[PDB]
Amino acid sequence: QDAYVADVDGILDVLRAQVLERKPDIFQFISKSALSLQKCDRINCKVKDEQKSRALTIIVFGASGDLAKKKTFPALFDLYCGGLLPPEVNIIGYARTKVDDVEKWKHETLMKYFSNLSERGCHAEDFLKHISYFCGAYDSVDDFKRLDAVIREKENAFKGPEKGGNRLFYLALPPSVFASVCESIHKGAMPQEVGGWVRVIIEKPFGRDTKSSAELSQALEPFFDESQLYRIDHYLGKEMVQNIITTRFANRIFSAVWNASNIACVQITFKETIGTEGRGGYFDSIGIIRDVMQNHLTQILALLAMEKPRSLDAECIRDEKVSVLKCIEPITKENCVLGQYTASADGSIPGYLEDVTVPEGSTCPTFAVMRLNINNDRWAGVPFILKAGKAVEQKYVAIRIQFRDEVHPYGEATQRNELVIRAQPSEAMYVKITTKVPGDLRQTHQTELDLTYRLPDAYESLINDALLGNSTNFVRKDELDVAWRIFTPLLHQIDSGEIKPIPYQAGTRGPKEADEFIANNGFKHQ
Amino acid sequence: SHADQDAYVADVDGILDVLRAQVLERIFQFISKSALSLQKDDRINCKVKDEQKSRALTIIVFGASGDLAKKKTFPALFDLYCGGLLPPEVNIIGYARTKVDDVEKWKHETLMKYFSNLSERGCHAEDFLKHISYFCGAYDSVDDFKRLDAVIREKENAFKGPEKGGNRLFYLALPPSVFASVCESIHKGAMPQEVGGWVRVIIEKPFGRDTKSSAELSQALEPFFDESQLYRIDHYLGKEMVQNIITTRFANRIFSAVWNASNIACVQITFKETIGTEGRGGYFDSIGIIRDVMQNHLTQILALLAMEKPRSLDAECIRDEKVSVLKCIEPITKENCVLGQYTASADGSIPGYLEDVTVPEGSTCPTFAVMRLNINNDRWAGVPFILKAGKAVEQKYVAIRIQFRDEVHPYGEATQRNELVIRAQPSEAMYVKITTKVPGGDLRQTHQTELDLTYLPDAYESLINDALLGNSTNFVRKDELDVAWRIFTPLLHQIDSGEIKPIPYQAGTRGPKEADEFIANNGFKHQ
Amino acid sequence: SHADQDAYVADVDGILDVLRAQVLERIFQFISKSALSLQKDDRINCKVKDEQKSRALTIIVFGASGDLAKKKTFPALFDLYCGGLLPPEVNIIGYARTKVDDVEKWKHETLMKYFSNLSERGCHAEDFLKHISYFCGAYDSVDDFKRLDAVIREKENAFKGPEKGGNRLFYLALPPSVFASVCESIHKGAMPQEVGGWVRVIIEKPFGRDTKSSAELSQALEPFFDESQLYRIDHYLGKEMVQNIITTRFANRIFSAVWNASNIACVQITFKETIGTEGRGGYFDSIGIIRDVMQNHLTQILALLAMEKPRSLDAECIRDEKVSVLKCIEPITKENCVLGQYTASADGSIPGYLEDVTVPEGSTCPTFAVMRLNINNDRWAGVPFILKAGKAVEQKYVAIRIQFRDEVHPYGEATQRNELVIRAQPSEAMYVKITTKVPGGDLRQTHQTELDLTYLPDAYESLINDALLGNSTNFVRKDELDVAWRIFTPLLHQIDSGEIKPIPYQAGTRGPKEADEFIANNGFKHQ
Repeated sequence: QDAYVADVDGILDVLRAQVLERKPDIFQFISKSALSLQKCDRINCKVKDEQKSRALTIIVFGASGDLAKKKTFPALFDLYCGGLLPPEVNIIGYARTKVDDVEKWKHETLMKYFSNLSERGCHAEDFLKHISYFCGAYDSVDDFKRLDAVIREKENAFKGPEKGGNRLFYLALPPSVFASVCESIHKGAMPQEVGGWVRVIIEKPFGRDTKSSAELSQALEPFFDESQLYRIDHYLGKEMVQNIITTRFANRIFSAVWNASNIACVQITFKETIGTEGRGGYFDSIGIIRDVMQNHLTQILALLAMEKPRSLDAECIRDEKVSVLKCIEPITKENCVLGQYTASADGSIPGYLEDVTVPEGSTCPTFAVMRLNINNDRWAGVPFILKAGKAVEQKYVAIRIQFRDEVHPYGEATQRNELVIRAQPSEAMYVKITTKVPGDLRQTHQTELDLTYRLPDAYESLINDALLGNSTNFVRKDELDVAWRIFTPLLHQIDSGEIKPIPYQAGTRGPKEADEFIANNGFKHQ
Repeated sequence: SHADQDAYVADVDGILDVLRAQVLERIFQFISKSALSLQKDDRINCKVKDEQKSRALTIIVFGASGDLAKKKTFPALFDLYCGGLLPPEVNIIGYARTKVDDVEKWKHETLMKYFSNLSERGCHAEDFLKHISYFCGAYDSVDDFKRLDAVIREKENAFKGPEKGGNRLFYLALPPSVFASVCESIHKGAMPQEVGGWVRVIIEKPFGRDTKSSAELSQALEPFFDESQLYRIDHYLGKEMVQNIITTRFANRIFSAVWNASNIACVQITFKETIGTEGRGGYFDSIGIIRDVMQNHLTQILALLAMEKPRSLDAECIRDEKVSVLKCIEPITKENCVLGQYTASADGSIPGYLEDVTVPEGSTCPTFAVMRLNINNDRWAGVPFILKAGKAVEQKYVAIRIQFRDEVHPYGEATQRNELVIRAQPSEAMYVKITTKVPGGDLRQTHQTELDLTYLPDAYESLINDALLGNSTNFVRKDELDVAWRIFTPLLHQIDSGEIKPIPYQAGTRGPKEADEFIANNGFKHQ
Repeated sequence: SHADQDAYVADVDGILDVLRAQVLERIFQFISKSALSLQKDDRINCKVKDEQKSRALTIIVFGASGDLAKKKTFPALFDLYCGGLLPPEVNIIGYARTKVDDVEKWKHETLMKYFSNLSERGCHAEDFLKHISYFCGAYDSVDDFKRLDAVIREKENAFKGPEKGGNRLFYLALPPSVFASVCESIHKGAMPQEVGGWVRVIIEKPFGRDTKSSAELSQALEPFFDESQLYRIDHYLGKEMVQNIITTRFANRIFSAVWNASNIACVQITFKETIGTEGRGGYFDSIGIIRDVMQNHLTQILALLAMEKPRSLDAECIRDEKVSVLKCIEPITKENCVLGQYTASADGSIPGYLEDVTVPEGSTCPTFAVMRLNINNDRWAGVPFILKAGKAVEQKYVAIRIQFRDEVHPYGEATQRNELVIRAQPSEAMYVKITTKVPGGDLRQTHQTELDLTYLPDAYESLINDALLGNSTNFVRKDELDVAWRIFTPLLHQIDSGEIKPIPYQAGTRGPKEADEFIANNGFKHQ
């Protein structure tokens, strides 16, 4: 083995490069990079006794679609491998296209997208056995009755104590067919009277403005109520929400500074390096604000800014999400800077307008910075900045709370404290403070305190949440309405051409004007 | 309301800053005019400073043959040398009454025995002695100090550097009874040359034993040396702890905003030793635990911890703040004080306090004290402050512990009181206890976690260093000292008048069970 | 401080060495455990290698009838043969589209005309042709490459040596537009046999003309060949100069310690030719002097000269270092660039650049460029780096010149700036200029002396050799190439957008007077 002399040398070569980049004050850095450089098992079932007590069926509508096959089904697979699905779980992919060989479909359409991880891949065949294919319409009651019978079949065979069955319907569909699917389920394939709940996950967009969103909510409410309805936002992780709620509400120190008299500004940032990737045509209808800001970032804001919930029960948290959103003034055009990406320097990302499926003269924003004003006692005069961008300089999602400076007495020997909650590209939560350096008090150091102590990922966390019936991280009907009332005037102004996106090059941070806007609305760089 | 007090201070400071920004471009009457108008809208690496190596320096250790000087002061100067913080042309003169013949054998047999043997310093011992002279004199003869003056000028004019004259630190490693005469002596004829040089005088505890005694000494010294020159030293107050107290709080909005009645449930400052007093009733019995470390050591720590915000980090600004907060403290009452005196350890290895030839039989002198102070101001009213000191207890510990109020809602028993600890002994440590989420998934599944806020000459050494650098922060000012004595003297009288009595406790225990009951009855909740 | 950076690297490297010394006696987790614990303390003489003559080798020169291949590549392989650095069983196949009948007349009339006539090689010409075959094919038909594959295996299985299979160097002497298809073709069915053999592919400039164009090619080739296999060749970078740059510095404390901001006043890399472009506006006018030799040739020289210390002489370690330093370079600005275009010589023998049928009338294309780069890192911040390239100038020269800061004190005008020169053209030379005493007797009587640090296939030939030996050092890696393009592309855009303009200079002069003013205004002092 003269290839043992080699591989360890490469290991060392990597450690070397890590330390010379970071430049620690070195033994301990090597120690904690060696362990980050490492970082046929039976599935132990981690499911509650209520979950194993009744049959479960999960029906994914749109099963051969890109969302369902690249995201939903792999997610369910991960949950299965993690023991978070009951042992006798039934999953049915429902789609409109006839399939000769369902077993081929399973291998070719689903297994292809399963995590090729060693400790996952060897469960794939066992997982496929829990999956059926079902071919039907999304609007024909008789097809749902035929579905109902296929399910009752599996339910009534359940090797377990309670009768009937729980049914989770995942609508991996365009919003245009939701009303008809829901009506079809109502009439055709609700759970057996003998026992079981019905839950329905629906995907964005939830309309594109107050009116359209309300119309869609009125179209669904006669069939499913807010205990049954689960408007999923894929990006909102369990781990970041615990960061937002526990760190603050369980602690006097953080509770006491979480307000107007101690906070200079709050910024919620969503950054990706990817562009639209050929699908510009679809995005051109939606734009960055509707895509992630009115939904994802606003739910983050809500959770960050809410008053204290009467309890940690899901609907109490949702009540407070609603109340704080109700205090937010509609965003004005003057508090909004738009961007539209041009080609990256290496051309790996063609310009947004180079996409043939984007119509000539498109003014669609791929980037947006804006300021929200929360008019209540806790937040009055505190700038909340939402920032979202495609084809910018890195992949990143974080909350940055910047606290007011203590001018006296440290002056320039201190700077504003920050609390950062990051979810991407990895989870971190930390406070920047100034501390002494180990004669003069004026000699100080900015330091970062880590507050953060294979778990499921954000999307998997939400599906698990829906299976356990925890509504916390899902936008409720009333919450949604209020969110649309924050953004809709701005969207009208943008659709009437009153704001124009500034071109930025893909791979850069975005328009210089967006950074100046942040610095003009209460943020200091230091 | 708590937020408005801090806001009022921050407004005033902001107004003064814009006056400052104007009145630094071309007089009292410009303040008033701008006021109306604002309304309308190995080898010693030398680390020493330039000024330090720019003029000559003589350190005179008076009483140089006494225990304090040879076992503490000179070894401490030795460490500053090794750590490269003495100027390279440093002159050091031990002054004392005994006449000596072989100066070099004195440096070796009286001084060197007590230097640091550690191998990182062993090398430097002989180097450091080249800087030391001996001088034989009394502490009252004007003659001797004129003789000293000539010897100093000899060494000063020999300095090979730009500025003339010489700076002089007079260190009185002496009994306080002689401070007044030595100081008058230095005034009459051993002050620095007219051409240039500061003078500074380090004096040693005790600084009296009550309000009256302490003020006599202050009146005695103040004709000769002012508060920019006098340095009343406390061996135990270290730089590292002082910075932890001031910086961590005042540089940071997060801590500053919670440093008050509205957020803090209770505060304890603790000084604990396993050692007793054996064979030192000679000093201790007259002094007691309260005068030994509580009136002087714990109270300066308190002052630094409780003070309002100083406008800058200038030393006298900080000291102004120490004085103002001390003035808000009610004189300690006998109703708020639990005393102890130690007896022999259960195991019978450590002898009791009274079991000592040098201790008056039947002595009532406390080796232990726990007390509650009330700070009557907007920031602190109602907040229990507990001072605790004890000899011959279970462990050697010195720490501040701040206990914050619970957020009962909505985590309940899934959370508990945040704390902040600043420890100096047995080692430096500063942390906050807070409650965090655990990954893997109910909101009420929580952990306690201690955040480490942490990012070298010892305490004593760094005080000598600050005095060389001309920094008064950690030294008790005349006014400050008076107020502290007024806080403690009435209780000390009630103690001498027998009105409260020490409870016995076996050496090696926590102390009197009543002390812990006292603490828990004064707002502290055990974690 | 400069000494501490180097010391930090040398410490880290020393720690990794003691880990290496341990972890070579019986796993990542042993690094962490050892980390905590370290803290607590005439005839062709065959010169070829054994591995080289141990398995079969086929060199396939694609585009074998093109000018590059017949006038350069094959004569270069011929010289390697004569110098005894081709394996003795070497198979060489020229591949091309024209069908040929008399293979032997092709070798003589298309190839041999251009071999070296020199009498030391004349003898070997016919010898070398026995190793050459012809193959007629296209660059996209999977068929032809399956046919080639069979022909190669024929020659490979016929090898009279120990190891089976055969190593294959594919040389694409082709226009870059066909690189992608030829590479896919080789992937689909002409890779080396499964049993054994490496594959390597030499590709020829241009490697795009900007960041975008270059990255397209990289993405195009990377599905089929990785960076251990691809060899982007630069005909002009010679072994002898590369070793002068790396060894002279990194093997020697004396040079290593002075290779930084604290010691170096300014650095110029110069590429100068007397020849012009006459009758080659066909390539040049689209390219310009900056893309021709500066983005590619001068910048690799810069990278090698400016890089931080690699942990070893392993090729990819050196390349890692080239990339890191290139990443520290600010994109060149139009404010830091002086351009020229040549006109007819004063004597009227050489015609101007625009005086050529193959050159767009009114062309603005630079034949000359001087520019300042800023390298923003601890080692180089503030140090002027000047790149200079020019066609039709006064002499044929290629050299690095490092100018060190004066020691003004105490020799004054009896000394001047030390320099280090590494010259490759018109001949190899490496020297330092320093100031020495003269014998016979004042200390200020001094001389300048040039110390000669000096102690064979040409540049191009030695690159083909390195590729046969599997050494990537002097070849631009994919990441490296991208960064270089990012340094030059924004300036190239400002040039194409007309924002700066070339100054005319008569062929045979130094170039534009403004260029020399520029240089002297960027830290260089004439000796």
